[PDB]
Amino acid sequence: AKALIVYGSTTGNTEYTAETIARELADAGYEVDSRDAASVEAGGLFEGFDLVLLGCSTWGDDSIELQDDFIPLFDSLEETGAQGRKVACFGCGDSSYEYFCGAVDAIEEKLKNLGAEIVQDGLRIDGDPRAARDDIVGWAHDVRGAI
Ligand SMILES: Cc1cc2nc3c(=O)[nH]c(=O)nc-3n(C[C@H](O)[C@H](O)[C@H](O)COP(=O)(O)O)c2cc1C
Repeated sequence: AKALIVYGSTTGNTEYTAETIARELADAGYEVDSRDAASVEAGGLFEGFDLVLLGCSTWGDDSIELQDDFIPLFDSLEETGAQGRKVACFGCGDSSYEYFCGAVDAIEEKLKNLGAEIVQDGLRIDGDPRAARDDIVGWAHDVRGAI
């Protein structure tokens, strides 16, 4: 399996999360490409992968705002080759906000409309992901077992 992990992270939390998932798929024998959203170009980005994992933190407080580097990508999602692709989403947030990881929910909804296949319910981390490392390892294992 070739897996691509694309993340948006402003304070490094979602990035730490992505690195952790990368390592677990890599340890498992997958070939893993991990890229910060700041640096990708959307056209045909998902072509050639068996699994695509998209990570993004939630901002805005009063409304949902995706992490900044991720916006350009989200906007161009239909140009990715997501139709019929196996995907799963993850993200960091804080449950004291009214839309707790709303970024995850928007990205899943859009992926569904494009015809991607969501292989597992998204990983929504509340707080410091270093305190939820077992939950992240756990999710990475359930995704592998679903493709
Ligand atoms: C000003 C502000 C607004 C935030 N707004 C939201 C929000 O609407 N929903 C949410 O779940 N988390 C929200 N969070 C918390 C971040 O998503 C959380 O800190 C996450 O760990 C940051 O991830 P990152 O470093 O990868 O960008 C906010 C944080 C700040 C400081």
